[PDB]
Amino acid sequence: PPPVRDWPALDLDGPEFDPVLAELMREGPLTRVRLPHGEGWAWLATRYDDVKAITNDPRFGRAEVTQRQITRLAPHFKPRPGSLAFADQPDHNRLRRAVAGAFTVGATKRLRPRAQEILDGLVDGILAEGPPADLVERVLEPFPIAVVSEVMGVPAADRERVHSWTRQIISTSGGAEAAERAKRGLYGWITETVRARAGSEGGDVYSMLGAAVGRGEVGETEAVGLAGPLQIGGEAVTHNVGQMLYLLLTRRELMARMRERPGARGTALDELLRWISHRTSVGLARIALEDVEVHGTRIAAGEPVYVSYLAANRDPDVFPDPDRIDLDRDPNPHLAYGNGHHFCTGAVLARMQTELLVDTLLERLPGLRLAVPAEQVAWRRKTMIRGPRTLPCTWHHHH
Amino acid sequence: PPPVRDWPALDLDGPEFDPVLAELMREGPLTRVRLPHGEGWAWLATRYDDVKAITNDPRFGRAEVTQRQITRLAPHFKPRPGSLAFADQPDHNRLRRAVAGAFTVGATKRLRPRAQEILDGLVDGILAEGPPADLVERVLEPFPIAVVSEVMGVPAADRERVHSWTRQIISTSGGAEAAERAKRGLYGWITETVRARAGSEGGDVYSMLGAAVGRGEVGETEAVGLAGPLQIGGEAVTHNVGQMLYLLLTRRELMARMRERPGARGTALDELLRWISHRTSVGLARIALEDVEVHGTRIAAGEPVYVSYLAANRDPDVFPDPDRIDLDRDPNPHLAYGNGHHFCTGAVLARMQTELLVDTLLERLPGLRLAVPAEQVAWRRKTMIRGPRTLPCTWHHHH
Ligand code: HEM
Ligand code: HEM
Ligand SMILES: Oc1cc(O)c2c(O)cc(O)c(O)c2c1
Ligand SMILES: Oc1cc(O)c2c(O)cc(O)c(O)c2c1
Ligand SMILES: Oc1cc(O)c2c(O)cc(O)c(O)c2c1
Ligand SMILES: Oc1cc(O)c2c(O)cc(O)c(O)c2c1
Repeated sequence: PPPVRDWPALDLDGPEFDPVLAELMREGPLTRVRLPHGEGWAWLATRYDDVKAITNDPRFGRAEVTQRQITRLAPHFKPRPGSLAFADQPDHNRLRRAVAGAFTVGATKRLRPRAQEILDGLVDGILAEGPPADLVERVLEPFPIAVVSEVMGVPAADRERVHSWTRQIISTSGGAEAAERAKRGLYGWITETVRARAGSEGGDVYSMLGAAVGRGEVGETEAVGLAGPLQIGGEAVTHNVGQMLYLLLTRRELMARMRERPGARGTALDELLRWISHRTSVGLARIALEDVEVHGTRIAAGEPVYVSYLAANRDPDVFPDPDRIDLDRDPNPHLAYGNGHHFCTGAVLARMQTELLVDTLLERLPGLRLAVPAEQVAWRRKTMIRGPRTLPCTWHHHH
Repeated sequence: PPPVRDWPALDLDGPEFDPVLAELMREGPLTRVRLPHGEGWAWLATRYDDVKAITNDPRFGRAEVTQRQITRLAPHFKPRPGSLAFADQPDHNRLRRAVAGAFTVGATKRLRPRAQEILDGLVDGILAEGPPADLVERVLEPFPIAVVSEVMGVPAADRERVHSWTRQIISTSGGAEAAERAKRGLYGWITETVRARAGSEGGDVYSMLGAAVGRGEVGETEAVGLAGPLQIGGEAVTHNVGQMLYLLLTRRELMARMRERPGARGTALDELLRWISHRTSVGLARIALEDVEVHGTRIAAGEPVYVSYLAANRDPDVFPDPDRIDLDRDPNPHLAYGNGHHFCTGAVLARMQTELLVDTLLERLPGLRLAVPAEQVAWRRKTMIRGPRTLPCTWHHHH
């Protein structure tokens, strides 16, 4: 049994891969780690095959972590009822039916036109005002909030409120209770809205979920836990796309490539998803229910195991020159959105948003580039999801 | 003619009546003043009868002011086309018809129910969080803007954007170049919104304006000047009511009076409007069109003339014991909203908003009191409209 490994929190002002995670990947296909909080240590799969396996083997459960105190990254751990993250079959499957409808390819394709309009409105704004604009605050943050509020079914009279609440994405940590405050309201709002819509025939989430509730498909107690994440999910697109524009803005070569292929940015966008370190460490562990051996390691039942999709995505035996950014990279089977039934509920929704963002920004902000040195862009700290806090930009205007 | 009097802008942290305006009021009915900017001096009428007459006489025009550089309180003066303020018959009339229908008594009543729910939501918020709350930022600031964006007809997904921009009201000012930024965005949005809605039946201001534009009744170029003031006109409510409450929170007698007369606060709200010095100095002057003589004084054609509704409102001959906040006051024909064709377009809307705030706040926040000593409440400086910048309050919460 390899020694336990201390794994601190990252303090790097950039997209660089975690130096301490680089270590463990070299230590062996399975390691034991001690995160900033919680008690004890946990296993960590680092290899692609191992990662893809664990994540899809019924032998490991998520439900059992709620009932414990496995070492984690977050200081606090209070799992809500109904969260897809900690639901196992047949529960994970049940809860999913009350919301997955509005997250399908077809529902995303149906949503695309409206989304493009919202994005274009935010773009008109920065364009009317003139050249110096913080893209994060003016486009990356609000755009995802707005599109998702469409998917969720947020009523008109409450667009501003839910927008403002959700805008508790924080500048980084601009408030401990100041964020609990926003969640407090939002969650009171959601529980109510689900009560209303007891049995409405709506394709939007807040109706489907409502109906399912008033029909015992998913009675209350599971509302917030099921809808909270989705309603707040947009923030994930804000950071990730934030990282992509940063790379584009500081690596002129990539920007070039991206501008040269309108209509064929697919592989480039997938190469960015693979390379970028979306999370700071590892989260959402799994519990080894009935004693198992992983890649030659013995994992006794009851012991927690973390998987690193970031590490997996740099698997030498799966992605040659894994550290190099390709953009044209062949099939590219990255695990950015996870693997299994816990696969990202918003994978497709998030991908369509990323596309509009990259396409609209390159089309409508010519001469786009950092308004200040890269070194001046601060990065989020003490957060699960990595990303730039701002992205000051300039672009051509008038002589 | 009387000597030219220098009337500086003043820094008064409280609702006190402008002292220099007090000196000017006893110096006689028609004095001459020199405001901080512009060129030369201007006539100033202080008597009720003179103020009402001058304000209703066709021999005084507003348009001509747009061509001159009359002494003024504002550092820069750049009148926009389509402005009711500076439009004379028939333009003023033509402009008003295109938007006035949304500010009628009947329209306000129809709006009332919805305004109440908006206010109740904001109040739910502070009640949920607990006592310490700055009434200005949490209620008086957002309430007016929200109701006015309903009256104006802002989408919903755009509301959050309009408000953010509209906040070019800030606190005294957060920046000049920044203010001319927020409106660069807001006025671009207004222009575009109006262009769309070319053919619209809508009751909205934007919609009605767009139909008038398309019909060439008040075509483009005039849109921003006409709608701009209305879209941002809500702050007038934010600051006037801020003064009302400040008086209630610092003068027990007043508070007890208002709390003991629910359903009959009518004369008390009017007395506040009369007493409260809503703006600093005087603002929109008129040009003498055909040489006139007022209250004995001869004003040569071409000379500018300012009137003071605040001074008119303290006329001993019309309001015995003028400086005493009486309430219960008989007719009380105060001119807080001006008089004549330029009468406040939003008089009724503002009044309805004021009735809801006072009523809802007194009812929903039992024991409402300042959380800090009065002297800690800071006041707006270098600003046309007067008012408290914040109102930290507390109220009965728990055992
Ligand atoms: C491109 C940005 C995004 C990335 C990279 C991403 C990535 C991921 C990953 C890796 C997981 C699985 C974690 C695990 O099980 O260990 C996940 C789960 C999830 N994501 Fe995302 N996500 C993104 C955007 C979103 C958005 C916009 C939403 C909401 C509309 C969302 C909702 C969810 C939910 C609800 C889960 C839990 C699924 C379950 O376990 O049943 N994600 N995401
Ligand atoms: C209780 C708060 C308010 C007070 C005390 C007030 C007072 C006044 C006064 C005294 C005038 C005349 C200025 C002059 O000619 O010297 C005026 C004009 C005007 N006000 Fe207000 N107002 C208030 C709220 C509002 C609101 C909320 C709006 C927007 C819906 C608004 C829109 C206007 C417009 C457009 C004019 C110019 C009218 C014209 O010349 O045709 N006001 N107001
Ligand atoms: O709706 C929530 C979302 C979260 O991310 C939460 C969290 O991270 C920690 C908690 O203690 C919570 O209670 C959380 C609640
Ligand atoms: O509701 C969640 C959405 C996500 O995208 C998550 C994620 O990407 C990684 C996690 O460890 C999570 O716990 C996530 C939870
Ligand atoms: O609310 C305002 C918006 C403007 O664009 C203004 C302006 O351009 C010139 C003025 O003198 C103003 O007083 C203006 C006031
Ligand atoms: O265009 C204006 C709108 C207002 O609400 C005004 C006001 O409230 C007070 C004034 O002295 C004004 O001069 C005002 C002018």
